[PDB]
Amino acid sequence: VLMKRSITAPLAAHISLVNKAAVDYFFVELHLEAH
Amino acid sequence: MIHELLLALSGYPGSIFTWNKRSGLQVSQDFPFLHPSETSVLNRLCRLGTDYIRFTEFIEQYTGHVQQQQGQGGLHGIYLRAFCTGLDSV
Amino acid sequence: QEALHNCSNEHYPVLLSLLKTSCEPYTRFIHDWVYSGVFRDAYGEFMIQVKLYWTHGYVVFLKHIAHDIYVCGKTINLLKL
Amino acid sequence: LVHRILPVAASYSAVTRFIEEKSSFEYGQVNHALAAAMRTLVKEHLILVSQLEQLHRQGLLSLQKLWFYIQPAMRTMDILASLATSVDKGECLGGSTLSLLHDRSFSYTGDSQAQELCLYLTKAASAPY
Amino acid sequence: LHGLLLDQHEEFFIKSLKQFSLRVEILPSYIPVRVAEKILFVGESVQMF
Repeated sequence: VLMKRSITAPLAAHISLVNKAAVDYFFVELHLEAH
Repeated sequence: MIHELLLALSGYPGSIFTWNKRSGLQVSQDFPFLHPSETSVLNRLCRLGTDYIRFTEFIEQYTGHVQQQQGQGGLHGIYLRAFCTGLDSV
Repeated sequence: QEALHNCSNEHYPVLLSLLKTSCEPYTRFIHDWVYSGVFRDAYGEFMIQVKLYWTHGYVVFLKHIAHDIYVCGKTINLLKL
Repeated sequence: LVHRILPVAASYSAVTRFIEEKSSFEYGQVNHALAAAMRTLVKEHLILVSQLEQLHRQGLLSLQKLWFYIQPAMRTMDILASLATSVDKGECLGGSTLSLLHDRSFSYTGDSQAQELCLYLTKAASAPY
Repeated sequence: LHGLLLDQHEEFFIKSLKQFSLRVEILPSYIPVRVAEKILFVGESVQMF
């Protein structure tokens, strides 16, 4: 089969890191929890 | 008539060994270069080349012939192509 | 798709050798907009086409990660602010 | 086959003329450094020609060998001659022939035979900048 | 080992929990049903978990 076996892993590993860095940036600086 | 026979049997029909689908390869059977003792031998040797032409035609026809463009498996599919693929090395 | 159609006959290494170097620029495109948020556009052939904070359109490769790339670029651009 | 091997000679005459016509202080330091990195690949071409001569004298070079041998530098000379035409046509000096190399490097990048060339030419041309 | 196949209108003697069964006809006569069930079990189980 021609599919990703070790190229999507270092890619999908980074998508969630980027998401967590944005969501935490909302709370601990802009206080979205306060609203 | 020497080289012509090898040419016909290899799959590039001679002008002496006339390709037919009802009698295969066959010697001319009427010229003065053939005589009854060798006639039987010539008849025997023609059949191998007749089979060889059908083999090579069928292998070329069903191996590497489409990119994925029948649905019958006795004429198309991976197993039949694998049969032709084995056949060339046989 | 021509890999998955025939991966057993002798025409397979030739097709793989073409495809293996034809995917060199497309992988670099994906490695830009995700790691520095630089959108790339060759001639209009990129899989991702060009409030809500989107200036890009979206609506073969693994579609399971294709729509993830669409949001993963704008998050970097949000981190630029 | 002889017809396909002649175009590198015009694509060599164009590369040698850029070093003379565009070596003036009007085009400037960047054009001097640009033509001086154009000179190094011409040096490399002559280095090719010496070893090919040693094979040809003993009859051990043929036109089928020469075709395969000159195909890599055919592309090299094609890029350098096209760049010389473009810098001459727009009368470019300063940063306009430091953007042109940046653009050429992206233009062919799928094989990266030309990308290393244009990257080297920009590295050499941008030091006086 | 994955639960993926690449057939184009053909059979390899196998037809989550989708389009998995074995039929006695397409399975060769010198390969038994016994080992074929073990193969089928591996494919279905790995696909499930």
